[PDB]
Amino acid sequence: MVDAFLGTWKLVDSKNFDDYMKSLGVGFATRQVASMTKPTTIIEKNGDILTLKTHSTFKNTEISFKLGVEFDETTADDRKVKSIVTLDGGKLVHLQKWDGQETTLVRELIDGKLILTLTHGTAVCTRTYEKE
Ligand SMILES: COc1ccc2c(c1)c(CC(=O)O)c(C)n2C(=O)c1ccc(Cl)cc1
Repeated sequence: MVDAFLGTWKLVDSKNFDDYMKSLGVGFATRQVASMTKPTTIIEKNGDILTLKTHSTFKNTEISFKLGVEFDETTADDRKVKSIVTLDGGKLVHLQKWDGQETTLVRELIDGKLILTLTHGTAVCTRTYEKE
């Protein structure tokens, strides 16, 4: 169920996040800081409204959305995008669109870990979170 995503998660592993951030035009100083951060992700629901918070020493974010209903988003890196989050093959798929560009933030559960795959063009980052 979507319910298995709910709770508090902490970053334990990251692969190619710098490449993903470069692909979005994030500056080197921000990449440095964001590269050494181990955020906490909190996923909550109220009926069919899901809230996803990420907290770190660098930045806090929060979005709320209904699955399958588009929303306007200002991203952590300050892009203004058109977004939708759906459930697809048991994965939470967040698609962001802006200026004819796209990025996906895909979350899936494997062996009790939450795996976040970030794709922007060629750049693919994988980040693993464990349950708190
Ligand atoms: C579209 O995708 C993004 C954007 C920003 C992100 C992340 C993923 C993740 C990935 C995650 O949630 O693990 C973290 C940690 N971000 C930051 O905090 C962040 C904030 C501001 C800037 Cl400028 C750059 C990075």
